[PDB]
Amino acid sequence: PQETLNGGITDMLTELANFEKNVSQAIHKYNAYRKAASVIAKYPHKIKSGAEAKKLPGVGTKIAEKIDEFLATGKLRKLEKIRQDDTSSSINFLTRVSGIGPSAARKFVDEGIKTLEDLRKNEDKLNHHQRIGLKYFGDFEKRIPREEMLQMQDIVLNEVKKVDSEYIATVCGSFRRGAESSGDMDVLLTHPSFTSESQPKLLHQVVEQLQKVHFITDTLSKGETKFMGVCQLPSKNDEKEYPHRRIDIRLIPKDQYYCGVLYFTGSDIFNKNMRAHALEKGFTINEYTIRPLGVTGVAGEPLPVDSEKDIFDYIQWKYREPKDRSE
DNA sequence: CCGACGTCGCATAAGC
DNA sequence: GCTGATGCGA
DNA sequence: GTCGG
Ligand code: NA
Ligand code: NA
Repeated sequence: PQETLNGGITDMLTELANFEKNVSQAIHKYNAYRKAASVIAKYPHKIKSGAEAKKLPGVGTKIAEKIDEFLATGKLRKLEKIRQDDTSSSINFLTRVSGIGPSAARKFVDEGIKTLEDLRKNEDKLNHHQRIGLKYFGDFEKRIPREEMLQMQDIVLNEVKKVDSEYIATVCGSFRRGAESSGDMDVLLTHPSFTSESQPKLLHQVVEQLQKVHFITDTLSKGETKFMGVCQLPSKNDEKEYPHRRIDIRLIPKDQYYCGVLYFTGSDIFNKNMRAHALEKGFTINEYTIRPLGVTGVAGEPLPVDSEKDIFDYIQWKYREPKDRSE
């Protein structure tokens, strides 16, 4: 399917989704509209009516109604109205700043703070995260070409090995599935000395080395197991600077690493199907472990996992490359 | 009819 | 001061 | 908002 097939409907639903999350603060309506937009974006026909669309799982009576009015008039009275509402459109916009959620955006607009300009004049009202999000507003909304991701991966793997050659690092997400672009970099980290039944400095030393070679530029959050921050590729001589990128790094126990790598490689539709096929076979898979059920649903101890393939073996599936993990 | 809708690490607030 | 709740992102 | 027990 292509854009001009049902793009008007999906953009409409996505827009409605954002106002639910950011303004009405109804996260489940937000996910409902998104789910509806997703199943429509994949539907290989130009939708003629709300009734036709209601067949798809995720599209109910109200969205069917809203599709009918769009097809007949080319717009939605409610969407048009909230679009021009100065208060609501500002709350919705401010949430595009990383660190500014629905609650913060509401507070800012409550006291006349509506724009990036307003945010820039009111730095003392921003926490550390929001300042970084403000500083890199444009960059954070840019996607990352795979070639740059490869160059980013090169640096991460190199410095990680340089700190301790026994570290194991894996860049997951859509990148590992071979996507041509990425929204951010998701790095999963482990070490043989770190298990579940067992230094608290393993993550810090890696972050430290990446900051020191000036790859990591900023820190959003950082604990003993999870790092969230900003990075940037070195500028190729005289040429234009690279955009600042979002990078996450997590330290996972060795015995939970490949369950983690599997989960955060995705896709989410693939994960869903996989942990659906697994209950069938008497196993429960989460992001950490795989456990056996249990003649009455009582989960047993986590099974030993030493690779992604090990998980597939447990539930009698053949190993499927990250490339072929869209569903 | 009515509850589910993912879950959790980290920063920060909020109350004690 | 310490702790649980909340906000946020993923 | 949608699904389903
Ligand atoms: Na439906
Ligand atoms: Na935000």
